[PDB]
Amino acid sequence: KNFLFLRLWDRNMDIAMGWKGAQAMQFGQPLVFDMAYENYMKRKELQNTVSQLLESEGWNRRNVDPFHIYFCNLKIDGALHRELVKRYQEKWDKLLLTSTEKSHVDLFPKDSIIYLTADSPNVMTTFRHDKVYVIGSFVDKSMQPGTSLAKAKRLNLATECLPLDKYLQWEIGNKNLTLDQMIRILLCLKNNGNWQEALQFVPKRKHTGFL
Amino acid sequence: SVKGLVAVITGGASGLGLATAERLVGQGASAVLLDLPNSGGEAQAKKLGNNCVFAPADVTSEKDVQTALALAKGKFGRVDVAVNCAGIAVASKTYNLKKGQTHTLEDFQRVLDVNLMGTFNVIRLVAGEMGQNEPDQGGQRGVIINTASVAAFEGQVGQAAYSASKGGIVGMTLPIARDLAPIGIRVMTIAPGLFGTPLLTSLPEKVCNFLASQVPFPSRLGDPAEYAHLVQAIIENPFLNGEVIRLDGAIRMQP
Amino acid sequence: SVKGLVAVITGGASGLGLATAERLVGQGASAVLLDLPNSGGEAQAKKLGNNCVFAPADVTSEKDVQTALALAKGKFGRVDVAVNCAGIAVASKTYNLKKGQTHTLEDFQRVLDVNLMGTFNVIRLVAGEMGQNEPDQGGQRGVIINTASVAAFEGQVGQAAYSASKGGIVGMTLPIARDLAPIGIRVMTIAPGLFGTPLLTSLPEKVCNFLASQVPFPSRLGDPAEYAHLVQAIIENPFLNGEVIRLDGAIRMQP
Amino acid sequence: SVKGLVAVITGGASGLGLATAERLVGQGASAVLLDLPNSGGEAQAKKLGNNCVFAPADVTSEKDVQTALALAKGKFGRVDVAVNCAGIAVASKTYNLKKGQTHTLEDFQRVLDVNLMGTFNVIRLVAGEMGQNEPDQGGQRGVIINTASVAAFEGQVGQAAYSASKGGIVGMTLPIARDLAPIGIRVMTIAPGLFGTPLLTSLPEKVCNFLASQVPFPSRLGDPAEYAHLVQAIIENPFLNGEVIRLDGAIRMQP
Amino acid sequence: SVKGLVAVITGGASGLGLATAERLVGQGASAVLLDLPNSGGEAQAKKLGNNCVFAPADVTSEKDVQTALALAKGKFGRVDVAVNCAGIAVASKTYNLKKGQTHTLEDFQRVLDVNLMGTFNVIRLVAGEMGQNEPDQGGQRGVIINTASVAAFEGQVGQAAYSASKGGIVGMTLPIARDLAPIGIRVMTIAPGLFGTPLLTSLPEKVCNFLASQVPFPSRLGDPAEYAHLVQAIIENPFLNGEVIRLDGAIRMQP
RNA sequence: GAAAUAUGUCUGAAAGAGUUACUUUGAUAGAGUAAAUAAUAGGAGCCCCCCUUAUUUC
Ligand SMILES: NC(=O)c1ccc[n+]([C@@H]2O[C@H](COP(=O)([O-])OP(=O)(O)OC[C@H]3O[C@@H](n4cnc5c(N)ncnc54)[C@H](O)[C@@H]3O)[C@@H](O)[C@H]2O)c1
Ligand SMILES: NC(=O)c1ccc[n+]([C@@H]2O[C@H](COP(=O)([O-])OP(=O)(O)OC[C@H]3O[C@@H](n4cnc5c(N)ncnc54)[C@H](O)[C@@H]3O)[C@@H](O)[C@H]2O)c1
Ligand SMILES: NC(=O)c1ccc[n+]([C@@H]2O[C@H](COP(=O)([O-])OP(=O)(O)OC[C@H]3O[C@@H](n4cnc5c(N)ncnc54)[C@H](O)[C@@H]3O)[C@@H](O)[C@H]2O)c1
Ligand SMILES: NC(=O)c1ccc[n+]([C@@H]2O[C@H](COP(=O)([O-])OP(=O)(O)OC[C@H]3O[C@@H](n4cnc5c(N)ncnc54)[C@H](O)[C@@H]3O)[C@@H](O)[C@H]2O)c1
Ligand SMILES: Nc1ncnc2c1ncn2[C@@H]1O[C@H](CSCC[C@H](N)C(=O)O)[C@@H](O)[C@H]1O
Repeated sequence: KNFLFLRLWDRNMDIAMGWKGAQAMQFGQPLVFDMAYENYMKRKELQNTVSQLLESEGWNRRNVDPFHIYFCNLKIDGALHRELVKRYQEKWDKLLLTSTEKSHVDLFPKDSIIYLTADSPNVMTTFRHDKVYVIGSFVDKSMQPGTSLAKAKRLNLATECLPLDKYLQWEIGNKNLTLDQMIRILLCLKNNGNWQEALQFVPKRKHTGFL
Repeated sequence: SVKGLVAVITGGASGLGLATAERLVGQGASAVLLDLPNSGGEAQAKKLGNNCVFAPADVTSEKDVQTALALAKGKFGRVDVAVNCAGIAVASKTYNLKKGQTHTLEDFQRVLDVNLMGTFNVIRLVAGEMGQNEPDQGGQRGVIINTASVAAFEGQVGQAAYSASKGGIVGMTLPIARDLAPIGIRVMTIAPGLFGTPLLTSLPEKVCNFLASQVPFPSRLGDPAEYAHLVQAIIENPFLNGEVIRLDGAIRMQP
Repeated sequence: SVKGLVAVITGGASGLGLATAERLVGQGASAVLLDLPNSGGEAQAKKLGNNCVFAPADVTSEKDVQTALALAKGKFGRVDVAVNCAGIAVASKTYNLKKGQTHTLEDFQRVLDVNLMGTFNVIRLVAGEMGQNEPDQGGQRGVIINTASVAAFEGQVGQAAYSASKGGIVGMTLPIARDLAPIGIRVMTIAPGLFGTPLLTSLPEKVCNFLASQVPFPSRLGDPAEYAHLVQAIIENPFLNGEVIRLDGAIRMQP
Repeated sequence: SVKGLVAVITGGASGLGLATAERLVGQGASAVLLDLPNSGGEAQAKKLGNNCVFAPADVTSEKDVQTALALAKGKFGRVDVAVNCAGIAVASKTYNLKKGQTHTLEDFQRVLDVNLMGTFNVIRLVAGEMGQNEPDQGGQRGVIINTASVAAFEGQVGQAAYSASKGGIVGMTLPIARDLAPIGIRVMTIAPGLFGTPLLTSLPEKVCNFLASQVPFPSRLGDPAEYAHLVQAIIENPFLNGEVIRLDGAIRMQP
Repeated sequence: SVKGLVAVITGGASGLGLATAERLVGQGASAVLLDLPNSGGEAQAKKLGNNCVFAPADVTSEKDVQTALALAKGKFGRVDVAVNCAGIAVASKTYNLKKGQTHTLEDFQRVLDVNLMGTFNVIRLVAGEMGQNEPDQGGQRGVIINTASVAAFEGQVGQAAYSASKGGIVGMTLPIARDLAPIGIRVMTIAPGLFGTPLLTSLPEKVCNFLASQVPFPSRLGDPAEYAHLVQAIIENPFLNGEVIRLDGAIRMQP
């Protein structure tokens, strides 16, 4: 038949995602992954954490309005950075995200930072487009409740949690969600999506249905 | 409106030409689909109604286009508009170092013959057939609407021949707009971007979703009805001449 | 169909703006002639009818445009379209060696302020109002049609400031079409050629007749009704975005 | 050969202007860096040699440009070239619905005044000095080379004001090329793409690296020495006039 | 510098190609004049020196260009630059109502084949030949410089086929630049205006004087030496790619 | 003092759909090469009950 374009769609898709991420780095909304929980995580916990960060940044890279992901407090010599570099390889220096050793409090006004943690009492009414959301990268196999909060309060930041029960019938399950799930939820809320659509990324085993 | 206007539409059995013919016939005009014999355009002409006729022709052939124009004149006695929507596409790299593969000359030649030589052949013959029209109030005897592509400006990899033909159309839009100005014929060109026609819809749905996302706004593949609407707007406006209109939704084709 | 659409037309008390307002109001749309207090646009608003109102504003001033937009929102509740037709023309050579006269920076600054700065100010202040709207079936929240000139492509002698402002509009059509693409606001531009309107009163009558004879086809000054027709066609078509359309009649301005 | 010429380079204390001054002085010509007093161009004038001098002036102020041109004439008694490279860049979205933030008009006015109004002020005030020159054997009295951007053709998101100013420069290139044609001054524009100069200090490092990787070939940030080389080539070619040259490396920007 | 480079110049036996060959060989390069067997190019190749060799080839024929490039490799061992200066012109109106005369399709096809198809054939074969070259310090394996005309942008009456071919070259300049970007071949286009070549010298002195008066500056027919200078400047600049340069002296061809 | 479920991408009896990196892809990339995934919250003896961990019924 007659073909208009060469079959080079993967290269073109990656290039377009790069262009969009380059624009987002300038005019996008910051999203922070606070890499400061190296002490708590074990070896396998850190392996997932890195894997979930990879999947999350992949989801945000393909969005229609990508965030500007910040990897704040990412110690250069720590195991988080080591594993991130090992996993990304030559791409770690081409990723369009801000990876910085300075705590998020050093990059944004303290009045525009909300640390997302289920242990917080305040619920996330609506997704605000003038705020920064801090998603503490973590995997709590050995539960240490009030960690992300305790550190959020230590830094003197506001805290919030997703309205999981207000829109779902959780019954029994772990309220904490994987970093990729959280970023997908926040990308669905950032695109005029209602909580019903946003919370569809929760695992089905954790809830019987919506309310 | 366009009531009583007779339009000769090349490539009218599919995609943009078919949409143009549909809109013009539905607005009360007359259409003469001018496509290849095996284009299945007879069914489209039958569906459109009595105001529409089908003439099996090859734009690259002088005799076939002459016969199509003669059929149009016999059926309707007048040609008031021409729409050169007949074209083909070919994607191939000028040279691939890794594969050691070089662009074939036959591909380039046939792309030029269909997209560029056929367009000019139809333009000249329909201009000849439009000189017999009595000038209207404004002295205008007809409107010729070519169809370039945004490639003509920012063609991608592997779009050398297609971009060459479309750029030729864009370049020759104004010389012919001045050639036929004494006659009163108007020559315009439309450079559509990504449009939802059989040229792209046949691609995998992932590819089509990507192409849709590429458009800044509207974030979707173009609607052939929009091309027909632009063609009608060009037909109605007497002061649109010798210009190329990018109907692409702000998309600048990616490298 | 443009029934019910609310259009804010700047410089709508004269020439192209008034023609656009007349055509839009004549088809059910609402109009807000955003014009200078002394332009006598209130009489034109009264003539047009109740659907049209007059906003005395200077586009170079933020407060005046804000007041006009507030008036439009209060009267009609929406701003579904914007037309930037408010501008001035100044003819002055860059440097005249024989007469030892150098273009005054004041004239250049004034021309830019009225044309380019004014158009950008209107665009930026109406983008908010059009973004508070709710997207229709297709995501659109409005359309903006700027008035560049063919002086932005082939400018004549003693036309440096005018060409600078119009080239600025032409260049910034696409960046602004990409800034507002997420919202759904289309941003088009029209580069009219020679049109019969008060802007040509400065030129000598013999020069005007010569220029009108120089248009390839139709060999006459463009009718403002044709500019209004093109504006309406741009509003109707949802796939025309980030593009400049030369409504000049194929005239290319020689030195 | 460019030996013995005198070139007034605005914004010559940094980036492309400094590279042009370096190349011209090394080739033998004189140089007058017409940069801001706080730009630290005096150090560059000392480093370049006795041929080059530093003229502290603001292109947006007529008196400052007049004083700088008078200083150039006093020191070297001739002005054969004028290189307008003085400009600034601003990245701000026209409207940000999500944040409810609209482009400030002061930013647009600042960018326009610095780039477009400044370039025209320099052009008009140096055309007087270049009109006193005795015409060369070919009839040329001087060359004015403006600096534009590919943003003038396709700007990206948050580039409305910069794109407007550069598009104004591009548009007025030809009108001024025709204004000064009788007195033998050639006006040319250069539209660089991405270059490794302090102007990219605002951009994030990863954004700069990505944009550099996105140049088809050479796939890296442009070298200011290449801009200086093209400026010299324009100076040495008497048949280049009223044209914009995209020195971008084939990169076409995207939103 | 251009010392040692091997340049394949098509249509170098006469006109702009001959001027380019003269300048390149004078600077120390090598030249392969690729023109018609009955063109007198053997005498020019003998005159230029041992560095210049004439290869009789028809650009529209793949075999002839392959043989010419093989001869170039045998004599000089490589191809470092290509200059597509071969082309013809035709004067013919699309349709003359008074004379009842229609443009011949043979003339359009012949002009297309010689200009656009010939340029593409040479471009692709030269890309194949130059891919084998080892990348230089900047990674560049060669340069390709096409000749367009201002007919591609501002075409005149009775210039449909020439304008179509030059517009095709302008359109394909960027797609081929992106095709060959990974290899390292730079593709550029030059759009000369009026030049004192046999294409114009053979005309009567009256029309030549008129044309010399038409150009705003320099008020003369272009000097082929200036085309050669621009070609050398393009060869020397490593960051000029995928761009069209109008070397026409600010003349905009009137209808 | 007794009872519960308790899948770090999701779904699950192995497996399927997803994730990351590199392939300039001739129309099946509808894919290859390499990362990540092979004790179901942490560990033990042998699916089976044992303590701890986050919830929840008297
Ligand atoms: N589809 C797009 O997105 C797109 C974008 C830009 C430009 N274009 C151009 O728009 C035009 C419209 O085509 P389309 O998109 O509808 O594709 P299409 O294949 O549906 O339409 C092309 C039509 O041309 C006819 N045709 C082909 N060769 C012919 C010949 N030699 N003689 C007579 N008829 C012939 C075909 O039978 C068909 O009816 C084409 O020239 C296309 O290249 C298309
Ligand atoms: N007249 C032509 O043929 C022609 C050709 C090309 C472009 N244009 C452009 O088209 C537009 C239409 O102008 P026209 O031809 O109708 O001339 P016009 O003078 O009739 O229209 C210009 C209008 O702008 C208004 N205006 C000027 N400054 C204003 C300000 N600060 N605030 C508010 N209103 C202001 C005037 O009052 C007037 O109503 C102008 O921008 C003109 O430059 C005109
Ligand atoms: N940097 C790029 O890649 C790029 C691309 C396209 C265009 N440009 C244009 O090239 C020009 C050179 O910029 P650059 O890249 O060298 O960055 P730069 O900041 O080094 O150059 C700007 C220069 O202009 C001077 N300047 C600024 N405002 C001035 C004023 N009001 N009066 C006098 N001097 C003033 C500055 O002191 C500085 O020397 C700018 O006009 C820029 O817009 C640059
Ligand atoms: N003369 C101008 O002012 C002007 C302006 C714009 C563009 N051009 C283009 O510049 C180019 C140079 O033309 P010129 O002005 O030197 O005139 P010219 O006639 O001297 O150059 C044409 C050359 O091409 C050769 N040639 C023609 N057909 C050939 C073929 N099939 N195979 C091989 N060689 C062939 C001829 O033998 C001749 O040497 C042409 O392509 C022309 O279209 C010229
Ligand atoms: N229900 C919820 N509400 C808000 N943030 C949540 C959440 N579930 C997960 N997150 C986010 O996802 C991250 C990984 S979950 C790890 C939770 C751990 N207890 C802690 O101290 O944070 C959390 O740190 C938090 O940023």
